[PDB]
Amino acid sequence: GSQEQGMGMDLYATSPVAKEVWDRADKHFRENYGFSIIDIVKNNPKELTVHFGGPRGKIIRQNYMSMTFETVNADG
Amino acid sequence: SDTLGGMARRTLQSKYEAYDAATSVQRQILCYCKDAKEIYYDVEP
Repeated sequence: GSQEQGMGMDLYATSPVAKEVWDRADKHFRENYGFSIIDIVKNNPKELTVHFGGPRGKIIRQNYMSMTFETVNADG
Repeated sequence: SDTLGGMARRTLQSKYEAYDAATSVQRQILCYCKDAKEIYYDVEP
C-alpha cells in the first residue's frame, strides 16, 4: 500500500551497500523471469513484456512454464 | 511511508495514555523517510 514510484532509489545512488542489494536482486529477476524490478520501480510501466529469445531466452519461459498452481475439485 | 508510525502513535493515544505518563516511559517513533537523520545519529554542532 505504501509503494511509491522510485522508492529508495535516491538511497540506491548514495549507498554502495544498498546498491549491490538491488543489483543482486535485479541480476536474478532479469536472468530468470526476464524483467527488472528496478525499472518497474524507477519508471512505473502501465505495461511490460518479457521475451523468450535465444539460448538465455528459452530458459526463461521454462520458469514461466514451471509455475504450478493448486485448486482441488468439489469431489476431492 | 510512516504508515506503521501514525499507527503506533494512535495506539499510544487510545490505550497507552496513562501507562506512559505513570511509568515515565520515554517514547520515540521514527519512520525511515521522515525521521531520517535521527536514525543515523546525524546532527549539526
